[PDB]
Amino acid sequence: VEYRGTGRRKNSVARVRLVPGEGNITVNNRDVREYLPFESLILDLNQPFDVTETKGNYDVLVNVHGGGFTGQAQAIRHGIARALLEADPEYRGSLKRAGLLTRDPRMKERKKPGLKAARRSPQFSKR
Amino acid sequence: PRKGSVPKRDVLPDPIHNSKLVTKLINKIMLDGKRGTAQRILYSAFDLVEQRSGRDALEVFEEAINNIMPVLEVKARRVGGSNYQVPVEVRPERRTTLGLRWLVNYARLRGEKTMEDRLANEILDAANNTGGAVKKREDTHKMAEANKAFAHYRW
Amino acid sequence: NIENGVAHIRSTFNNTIVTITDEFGNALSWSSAGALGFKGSKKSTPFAAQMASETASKSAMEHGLKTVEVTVKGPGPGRESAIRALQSAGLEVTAIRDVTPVPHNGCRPPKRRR
Amino acid sequence: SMQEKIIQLIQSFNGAVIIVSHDEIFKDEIRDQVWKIENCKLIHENVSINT
Repeated sequence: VEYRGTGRRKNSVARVRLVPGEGNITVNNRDVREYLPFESLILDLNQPFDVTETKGNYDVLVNVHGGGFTGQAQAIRHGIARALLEADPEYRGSLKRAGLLTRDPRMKERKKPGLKAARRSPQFSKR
Repeated sequence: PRKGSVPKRDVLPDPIHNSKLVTKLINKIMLDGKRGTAQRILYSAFDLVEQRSGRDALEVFEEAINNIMPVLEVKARRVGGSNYQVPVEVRPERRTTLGLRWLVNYARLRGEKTMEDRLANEILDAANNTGGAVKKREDTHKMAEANKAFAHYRW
Repeated sequence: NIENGVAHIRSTFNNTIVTITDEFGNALSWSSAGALGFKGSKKSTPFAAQMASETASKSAMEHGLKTVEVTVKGPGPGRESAIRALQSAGLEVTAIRDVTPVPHNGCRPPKRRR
Repeated sequence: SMQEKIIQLIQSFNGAVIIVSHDEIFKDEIRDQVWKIENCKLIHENVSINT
């Protein structure tokens, strides 16, 4: 009786598994407050849980891969919310008004030649 | 820019104090791209100050950014032999950008040791209309007074 | 003491001047932009003509004049702000006039500037 | 005559000075920082609480 969903963000891939239960989130054999180092990321990756108003009803059970702490603490939140339009798909009016079913396409940019970065030119002196 | 206008970026509240005037104060504190070592300095100066003064942590900080909100300010034109500084009125969302950097760069200009308490001695002095940050809505408030003459050159 | 004078606004392109008299041209008190210590290009402008027109009235306010019938003279950037300074400070204008000197073709005027 | 020959000296000194003085026309054009002793404590000129 567990729901399913993959969400991505920025070269992190995280597979999330909503269950029936009480508030608790385990990620890769660890409690996410050992996983995540800021209290900034554990407030909004349960953004789905305060938009639908099911604050504590689920144990979370994530599996993560890639990235770093923001992109994994944020590929998750796209799992919690793409496993909850799979339980009651008629939740979907309001979890999509908070802007939560966007994948968020903003990736890291090519480096261009004769520039020192993507968008950083070398220092110009004319004489 | 010429073609029009754009949005800004809208930041979600703090975990703890539940305002967006403390997420936009870490972005003034953060530097080089390090939100780790900016959230020591901002939760260790709500409780390095919360001892000193016996009311809440967020009403002695939010009165520490409302003595600093400059209400007037000067902008420039030319004449052809002079270049006059006009005084214009300040929007309701630019007074919140300046109060929050007139408070955080008037903290690296202070003679305490660790910037837990520079930011801590500057939110408690600035709460009493005094010191550094809050003369500078007074530097910036005679210049809109001296120049009260050139107001008709406005836009 | 005195009641009912007239205000003699006199604005030029540098410097306005307001002088309040009785109705017999008797010079109750005067004042003007450069007296307040305004330097050039400020001396000229509409702010200063509304200082100057109210450091006057309030110092002949004090003779109990309260009704004035203004007469205006000059070209002036700061003419008309000096009549909301006046009527501001409690004086109750009666009715105004633009008495400026106009030759019915008299003497010859200076060159013009290149 | 000697109050001018040492007002130029204090101004042509390229260091720091702490001046205690009671004459107004010497400490009027050199006012950079002005502390003060009101009750038992020193104050500054960055206290725009007065006016």
